[PDB]
Amino acid sequence: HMAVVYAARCKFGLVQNNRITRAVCDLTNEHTTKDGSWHYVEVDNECKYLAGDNPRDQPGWAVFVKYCTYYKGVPDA
Amino acid sequence: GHMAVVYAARCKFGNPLVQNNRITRAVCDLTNEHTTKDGSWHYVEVDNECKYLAGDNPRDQPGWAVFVKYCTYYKGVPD
Ligand SMILES: [Zn+2]
Ligand SMILES: [Zn+2]
Repeated sequence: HMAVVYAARCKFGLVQNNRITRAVCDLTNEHTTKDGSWHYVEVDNECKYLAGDNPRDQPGWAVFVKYCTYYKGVPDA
Repeated sequence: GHMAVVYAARCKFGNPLVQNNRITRAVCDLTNEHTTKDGSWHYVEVDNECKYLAGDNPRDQPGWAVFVKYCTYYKGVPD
């Protein structure tokens, strides 16, 4: 059922801010069930999450959006 | 009964971020269509509110996730 990798980005300026994106990724990981999603990977600077054909159907998407917009970022799925 | 609080679900745009009434109404309608009917997700013209009926943890519920899906697909900021 969740066989697609997506990168959630928290953008400013609009380009990803790696520090805010990592923080949001970590906060999302801690505030969602542990399913493999919401692990920030340094090599390609991606907050990776796992989903189906629509990334925004993942339950963590709204959590990511809450933290990203709290810090005045624009979330991109 | 068990969902006794009214929340306004907003999809915001601009600087400063303010509700866009048309996108909010569209998202409210799409959310209504894609959730089970429980009284939520009716857009009220007199106060320009997409009214969401919930309890104490409105943002943990499945309907809010659907609102968030549509709002962010159109590049809004939900609440
Ligand atoms: Zn800040
Ligand atoms: Zn658009």
